[PDB]
Amino acid sequence: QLLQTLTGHSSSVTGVAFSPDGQTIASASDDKTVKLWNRNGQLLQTLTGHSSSVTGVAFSPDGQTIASASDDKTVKLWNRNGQLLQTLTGHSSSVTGVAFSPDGQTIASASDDKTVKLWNRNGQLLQTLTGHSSSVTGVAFSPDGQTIASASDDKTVKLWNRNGQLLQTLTGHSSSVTGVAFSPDGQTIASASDDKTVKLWNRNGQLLQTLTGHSSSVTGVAFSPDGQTIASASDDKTVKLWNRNGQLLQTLTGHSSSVTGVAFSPDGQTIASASDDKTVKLWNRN
Ligand SMILES: [Cl-]
Ligand SMILES: [Cl-]
Ligand SMILES: [Cl-]
Ligand SMILES: [Cl-]
Repeated sequence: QLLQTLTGHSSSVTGVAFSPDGQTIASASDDKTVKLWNRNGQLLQTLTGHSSSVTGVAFSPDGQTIASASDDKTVKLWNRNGQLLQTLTGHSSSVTGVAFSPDGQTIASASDDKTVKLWNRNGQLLQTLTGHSSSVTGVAFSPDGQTIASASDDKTVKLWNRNGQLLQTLTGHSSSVTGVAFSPDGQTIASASDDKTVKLWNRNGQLLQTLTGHSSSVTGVAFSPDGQTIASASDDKTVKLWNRNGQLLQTLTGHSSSVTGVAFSPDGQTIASASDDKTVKLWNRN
């Protein structure tokens, strides 16, 4: 059920994240800003500095660092006062996503330059993971931090260890993979794809399930904190909720354009969805 609509961005909203305490929402947007919101929907700050569209946003687990990915080829790190701390340069094309390791001391970035780059918390470039043959669209850490998952326009998910050694390539999607997520218990990987499906995989690389129902590209996927519910965002303007057995639970309609990402609150009580209609919408579990 729709709880709140966050209006303020002047262009498409490309991503959304909850602060670790769940009291602050961060939105990324094509208007070159990240915005920080409260639960009532009141805008708190606007983070300016990127020279192009912002494609993703993430909080460090301690809640003290905000990372933003941008088409200007950089990741920028900010404090909770909206002040710029650092700019991570190195990617040769647009940065499409960013994520913090579970211990918060390593940062992974995905780029259209076909690589994932691993960075220390304080900006040092650690590794460049090469293997994808097209743009990398998203990245995620396993909750034990021992594995990294990367989604790519080359239609695969790749699984890496923290040395940057490629462990698995997940093959099955018919078009670009747009996002990837680990289940909280780490046993399940979910992938979203332009082929209109979500696919569920085990860490041994085996296809478990294909979640069908969306009528356009699936742009993102997320696991509830308890691991029992899957949320999918789609260019068909909806968010869909599924169970671990692939059954469609319910469909969240309300956005007037494509939904670009989705996230659960840390406490599992709220779903946030970002849309090309320039808003973030907050939903309850019912
Ligand atoms: Cl726009
Ligand atoms: Cl490419
Ligand atoms: Cl870690
Ligand atoms: Cl939950």
